[PDB]
Amino acid sequence: SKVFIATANAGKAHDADIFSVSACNSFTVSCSGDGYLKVWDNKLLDNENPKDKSYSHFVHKSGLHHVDVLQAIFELCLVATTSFSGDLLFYRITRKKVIFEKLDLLDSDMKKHSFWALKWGASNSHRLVATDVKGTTYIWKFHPFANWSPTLELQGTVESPMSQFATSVDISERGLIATGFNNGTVQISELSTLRPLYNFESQHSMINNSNSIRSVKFSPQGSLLAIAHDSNSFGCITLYETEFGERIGSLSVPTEFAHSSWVMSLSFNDSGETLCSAGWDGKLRFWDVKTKERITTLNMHCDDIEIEEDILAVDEHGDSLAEPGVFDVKFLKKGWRLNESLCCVCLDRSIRWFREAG
Amino acid sequence: EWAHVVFDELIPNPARSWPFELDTFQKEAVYHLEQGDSVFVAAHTSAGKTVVAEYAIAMAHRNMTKTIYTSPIKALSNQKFRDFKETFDDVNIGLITGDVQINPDANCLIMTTEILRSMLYRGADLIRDVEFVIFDEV
Amino acid sequence: KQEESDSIEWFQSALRVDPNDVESWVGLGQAYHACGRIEASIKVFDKAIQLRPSHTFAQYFKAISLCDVGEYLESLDILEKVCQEAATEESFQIGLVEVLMRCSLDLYSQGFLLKSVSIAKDTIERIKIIISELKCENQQVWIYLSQVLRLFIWIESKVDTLPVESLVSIFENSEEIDSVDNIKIDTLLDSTTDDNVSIACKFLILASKYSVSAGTVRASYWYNIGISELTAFITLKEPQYRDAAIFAFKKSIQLQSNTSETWIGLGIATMDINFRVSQHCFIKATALEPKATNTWFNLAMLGLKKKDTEFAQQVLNKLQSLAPQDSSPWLGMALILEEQGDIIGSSKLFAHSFILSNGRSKAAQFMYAKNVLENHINNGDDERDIETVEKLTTASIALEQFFKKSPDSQFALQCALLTLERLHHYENANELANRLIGILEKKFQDERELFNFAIIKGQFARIH
Amino acid sequence: IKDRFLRPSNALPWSLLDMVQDVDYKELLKVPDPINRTSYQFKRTGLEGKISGYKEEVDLKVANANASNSLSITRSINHNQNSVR
Repeated sequence: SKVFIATANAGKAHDADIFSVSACNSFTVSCSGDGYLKVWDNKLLDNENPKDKSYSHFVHKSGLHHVDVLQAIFELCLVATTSFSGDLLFYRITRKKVIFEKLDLLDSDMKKHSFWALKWGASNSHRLVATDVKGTTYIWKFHPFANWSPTLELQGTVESPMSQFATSVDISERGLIATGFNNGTVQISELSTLRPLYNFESQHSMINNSNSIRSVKFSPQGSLLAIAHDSNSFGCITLYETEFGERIGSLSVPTEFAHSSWVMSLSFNDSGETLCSAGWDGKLRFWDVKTKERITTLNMHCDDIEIEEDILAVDEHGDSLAEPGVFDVKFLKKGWRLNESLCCVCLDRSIRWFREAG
Repeated sequence: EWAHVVFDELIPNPARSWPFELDTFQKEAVYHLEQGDSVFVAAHTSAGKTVVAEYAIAMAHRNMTKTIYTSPIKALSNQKFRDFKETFDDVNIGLITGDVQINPDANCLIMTTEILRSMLYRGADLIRDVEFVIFDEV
Repeated sequence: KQEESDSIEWFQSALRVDPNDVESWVGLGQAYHACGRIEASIKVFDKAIQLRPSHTFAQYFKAISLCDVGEYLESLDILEKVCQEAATEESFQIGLVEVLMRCSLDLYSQGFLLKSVSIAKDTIERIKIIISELKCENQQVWIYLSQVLRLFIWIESKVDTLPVESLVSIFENSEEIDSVDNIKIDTLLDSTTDDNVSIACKFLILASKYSVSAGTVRASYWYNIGISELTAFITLKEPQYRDAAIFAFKKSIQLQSNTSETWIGLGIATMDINFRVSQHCFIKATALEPKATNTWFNLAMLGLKKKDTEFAQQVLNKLQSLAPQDSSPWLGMALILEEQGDIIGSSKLFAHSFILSNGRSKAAQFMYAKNVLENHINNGDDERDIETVEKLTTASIALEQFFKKSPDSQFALQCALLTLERLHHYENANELANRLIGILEKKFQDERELFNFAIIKGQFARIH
Repeated sequence: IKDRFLRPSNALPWSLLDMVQDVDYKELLKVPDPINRTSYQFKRTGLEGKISGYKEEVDLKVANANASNSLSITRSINHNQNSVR
């Protein structure tokens, strides 16, 4: 958890900003503002260009900003994504080309809502959670069989504690749901009952309204919750304890703040001992959960691309992309791609993969 | 409190086996290690002094204790790490340097002598379970 | 014969002939644990359990050895399963109680103040089950009960979750000092109009006194009684507990005068009556155990109590040269400098003490918050200054952590209201101001009380 | 112009706050910890070497020995401290 080596790379992957990424055992899927959905095969060989093993599908003219993938053993592989207009779209992945099957799982009354965020909950029935621009969270149960015959069953909704924009959502393996809002408030509710449990506000001050939750994550053990939020042009991370709902501390570094510009995404490793954060300042930082101390830092440059023709030094307006901000980051379990792995997407329209030494 | 200057029935349960046959000095080192004593080996390079180290690592692994390998050259730690990780199976290998830590909770840790001296002066808890310490390039 | 370093070779030799001998594995792991090789012992006990999954002593030993490296979840799971399997052996029950107590103490140390109280209640429940149903009793269980009963006094915001019924059941199921402190089960809860902190302190005293079996155990028994009475006297501030502590400490010193903690306790006990005897006791304690830095801090604070600034400064300089990682010397230096008249150095030392404390001292948090508030009231600042806002935020967090342990503190509540009104945090200010207004209303007929009430009401109107 | 120059607010700025705001030695000490001087000793009976019972006895080993005041290998372990360095 201290040495990371670059493994594979791909430049100019999309025609617009790559807003999110997700991964499973078989492949890595990314979305972008051009409206396409791309699949990157995880099982590669030596010195094989990742753009050779890639499959794209057009989804919506408006563009996409959220994506998630569900893989479970009959083998089903589902993808759910959200578009800029506010639609919720489900696709089934089948393999040696890749086949995209559009699924119509939402009824007519459920197609009038504008969705922002989404997340899959795998069985340990599978569940789907989503947030609304009005500040509501919806809970679904997914039934694949009745023979292939998928149905989505609505379980209930959770209203906003105060209404504000719901920006992020997560679900734990012990049956908890966390929702983040645009004023810095986080609500935690019970999965089996749909009744809220805790409600804590993480703002340094309320003099100005530039506080907003950007990411909420549950520990792999499920006993911890990490929150990334804004502090008027700074990025902050705070750790909470989910069994009783009390503040533990904060992650900070000289630059009371974790990042210099903004913290976009969070991610835990398999054991829940290390946390990684992605910053608008163009850095990845790794933290020790028990000691609350920084471990390592990675720097992003436009010159990291292996192929020199795919290096995007400037955008269409002439602004420099020498140190581009990171949109999203993801940990990959062992054996998906010996040791763990990591993936991230940046402002230079690149997708990058890393490997842990050991 | 003294120093002394110096097979199938003597050691019927060896902790490691090799395709070839060990030389006399290798057998003597293995036998005296099994009896429970310390050993000083002085031989030409590429005569097979790494067999003694490998046998010590395997023997400590059997007892469920730890081994530390040290050298005074900082450019040999990485080579030794790679070589030991290639040689051994079911035995973990780690590497400790000034900044990086790889597999801290391993069975065989590789470092330099200055790191070990700092650990000894600072009372590191790692030494609680260490049974053998190997000094190379004396 | 209890010479465990000599049996390691024999157990290894026995295992070299028959690698499937479970009893040899258990013996070898027990020898490693006795010699200070905890991780190797854990590996050996895991191997023994793998060979025979029905072995209960291997599981008990593995859980006990896992408790020694700070892995309480796995150890508690193993011990709960073992106690559910064989529920008639007292050894497993006492082991479970010990692991629960140690887990709660570690959680308190690491800042998880809310989980520690629940684990303390669970430990009390297990102790009650043991004492009542299993009809067993030894010194260890009472020692554990006394150790775990202090978390209800330290975390005073959760003292209302004290299991009084289980405690009276445990004490009812089971003379020289009873005339000094007058603590008796027959007349413990009789007196009304007292908080739960007093009840917890009395239960701690009773638990210390009930732990009865070359005269080392008797001396330790009297020392524990003295320490419990000292804690009760410090918390409640009543004369009758100081005399009981002095009695117990004198008896323990008579039984064995070679121990340093007894002299430390005796010095703390008489620290207000006679400073010469306290100084003598602290000096003897330093002589007996010279690698202890708390005696030097006690002596420096005693010097500060009688207004001897230079003596305290010299002792604190020595202490800083001896234990830099501690936060107490920095707090003492900051107090001396603040009394002298320096402002910048006092602020720097208070900040260093607060940072070094890492949430383990209430005094550090309170002093840091007071200093930050005192430097930024009429200093001519603007909301656009990032550093001032961050200082105020840190002070607010420190005061919240302080209130988790010692609520109903008037000065801390006033400082918290002053900071919150300036950070625009009005709901927390409303709650804290309601608490403070209730406190001041209960506390009141004088003149300064009315003026303080008027000022508090003005701030409370500002909050609305 | 009206919103930027002539709109009063109910949140008091720091200037008005500056205009209107007005701002035991034994509790600094550490009481020593309790001492326990007893333990279980497990006994065996038989050639197989199975544990037959246990008794509570006195242990001949200072009581609260940690890494700050003892050099013995049997002292307590502080797992919040770095175990490698």
